[PDB]
Amino acid sequence: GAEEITADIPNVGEAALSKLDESGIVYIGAEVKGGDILVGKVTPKGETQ
Amino acid sequence: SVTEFLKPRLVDIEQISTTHAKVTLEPLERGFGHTLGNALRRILLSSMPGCAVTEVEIEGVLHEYSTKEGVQEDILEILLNLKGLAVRVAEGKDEVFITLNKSGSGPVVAGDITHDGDVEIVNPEHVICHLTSDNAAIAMRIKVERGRGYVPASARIHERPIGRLLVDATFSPVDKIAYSVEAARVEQRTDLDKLVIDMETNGTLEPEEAIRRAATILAEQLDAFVDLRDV
Amino acid sequence: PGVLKIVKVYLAVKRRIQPGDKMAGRHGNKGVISKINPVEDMPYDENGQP
Repeated sequence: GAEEITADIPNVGEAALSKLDESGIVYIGAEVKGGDILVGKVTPKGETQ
Repeated sequence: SVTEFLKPRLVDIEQISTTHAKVTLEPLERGFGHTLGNALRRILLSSMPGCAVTEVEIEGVLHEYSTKEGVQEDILEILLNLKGLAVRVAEGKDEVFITLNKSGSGPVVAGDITHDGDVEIVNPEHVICHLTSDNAAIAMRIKVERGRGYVPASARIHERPIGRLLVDATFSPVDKIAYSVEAARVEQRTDLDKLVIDMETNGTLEPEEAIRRAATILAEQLDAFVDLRDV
Repeated sequence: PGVLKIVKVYLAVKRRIQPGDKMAGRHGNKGVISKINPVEDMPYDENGQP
């Protein structure tokens, strides 16, 4: 499928989505540290055993 | 006698300017001038409390790496200028908010800050920014905190709304300390000495208060030796 | 080809001097900072300037 840029990131709480907007992109002026999400993206994955 | 020493006293305080003073301690026995001078210099240069700007909020500004219309300086340079603000906050308050609103062409200086009477600005001629247009306006909300030492913004423990700008804080008001030990003319003895401490500060801390605070720290740290035991 | 969207983010980092940084003059005198000394521990002149 097509990779989508969005704020709906599985297995990630609301703590890491504070600096993201509705479109899933960080705000301008956001103070960020290591491991913080800048642009949220989800890739479709196949069936996993 | 031999076993009893002469304790120094504060005999003179000379205020050359608002940011420069000389403090004279007399009498001092042989060698004690240098010992006390070095101890007081190391304590004064390292562990003096003060007040510093920590947070700035400027309307329409999201981060330091930007510009504002009608202002010649960048926000980074404005924060650097605010780092040099000499503020005295009344005892009992470790936190205060002051405001700076100014419109029209001209240098925006520290004397244009609105404070609630518990805050004293020591250097009203300190230039914070320049407004280069008649339509230009600036409105900042500055946070001043009491502290000791140097606390960078990164070292502060971690919500913070976007727009609030952290400023590295140098709380110590003491900038330069010198000391000299000269001869003292006391009664008939010639072995006594006189300690002169030259203090260059930002005007926030009084000389006598600084000397007593350094002496208090030294005495409190010496108490452990005065009561030597296994702890 | 195959690219649907690109998002580029620019980060400004303030780097302060620290042990391990390389400092030099204009005469080949290069070196690495070993220690950030307190002001009260540095050599000073008769006027108190370190």
